[PDB]
Amino acid sequence: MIERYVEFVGEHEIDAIFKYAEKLKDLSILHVNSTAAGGGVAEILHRLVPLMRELGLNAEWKVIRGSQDFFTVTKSFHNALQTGKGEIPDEYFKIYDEWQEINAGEIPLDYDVVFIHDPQPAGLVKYRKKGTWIWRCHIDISNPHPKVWGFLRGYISKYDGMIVSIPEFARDDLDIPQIAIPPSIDPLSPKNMPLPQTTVDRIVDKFGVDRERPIILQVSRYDRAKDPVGVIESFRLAKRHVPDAQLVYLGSPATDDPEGEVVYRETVEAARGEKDVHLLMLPPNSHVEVNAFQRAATVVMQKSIKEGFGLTVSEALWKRKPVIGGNTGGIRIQVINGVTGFLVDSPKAAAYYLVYLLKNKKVREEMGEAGRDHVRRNFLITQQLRRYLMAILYLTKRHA
Ligand SMILES: OC[C@@H]1O[C@H](O)[C@@H](O)[C@H](O)[C@@H]1O
Repeated sequence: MIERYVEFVGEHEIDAIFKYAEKLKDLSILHVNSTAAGGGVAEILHRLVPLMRELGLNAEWKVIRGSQDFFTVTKSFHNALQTGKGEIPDEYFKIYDEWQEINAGEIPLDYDVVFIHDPQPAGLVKYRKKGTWIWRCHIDISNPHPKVWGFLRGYISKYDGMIVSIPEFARDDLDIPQIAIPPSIDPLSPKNMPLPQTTVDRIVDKFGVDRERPIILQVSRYDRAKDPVGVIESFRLAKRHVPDAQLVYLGSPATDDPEGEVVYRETVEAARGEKDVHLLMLPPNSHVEVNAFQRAATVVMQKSIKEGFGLTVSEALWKRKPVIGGNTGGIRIQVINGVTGFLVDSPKAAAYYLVYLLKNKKVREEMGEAGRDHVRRNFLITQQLRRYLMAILYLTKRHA
């Protein structure tokens, strides 16, 4: 598999990966996160952990378990860290700590390297043996709720190091190494692989979307952070000027996200009257269906209020789609304003750029080529893999 990436990134990146992998042959590595079920962290680890194994690394991946209440508490911590807002009962921290204890009993932690992904398992460091512990933060912690952050920083300060997706998430109030490594797409995964036009046509038609007219696509959960209501608004404002245009909102549920409906109803409401709005809800691991819709799209949106990175952006740029992205978090390192897409602070701004891109075919096409090249140079899985191997070599040598 790893030799297949030379086509994209060249022989020098691949040789470096082998050289780093050689130095790490005798370390065991554990990844712990909140879901294998699909999207985001699971989607990365489903490609990344097997690549680590192909390079001869003893890499394992274990998923924590919880009650509906546990995921209620962790979803509230997530929103509180990203928005700086929310009322957090004292009971939330007790539920959290109790489910750390339960998982610690059921997950062996005797590894040379332990990667803990995101806040849900951060408390497992209480039960650490003598290996190197790395907190992999996927979310925006730039301006967090002081009580939720104060609590979490209690655990984070005990790690050997920490990975954030962009430098802007690095914390002034931590002394441990903070390394900025963005997530990545696998260009050979079912999400990103080339499809024949037949496959694209099949899937777009199946869902009752007109292939012969322009499609505006957002791939995202029905989550307030992705602002589905604001996407509909953007589309409604643009639709006056581009009457042939259709909106497809392609959502899926998340194992650690119980707050996934009512927003759907609000979205349905904001959609009422417009027949060219398609609010789709697909199973997780509908990767080829997402692929098809991204290739079918004329313009892609990721109009997030908050976003750690937004893999949906690089997925669209790779397929040569311009992206209108929320001016926030890791969207800003993928969407280079006027080059790979446009950054927006409101639905009204999004509408202006929707009409611009739909009226300017050569500009759209150029932006798409610049998007793919920007992802080829920055956001492919071999770069993330190479930088992870370097972080492990760096931090294990500091630990020992
Ligand atoms: O640790 C939280 C995780 O964050 C990712 O961005 C997201 O794709 C997953 O659905 C999950 O919520």
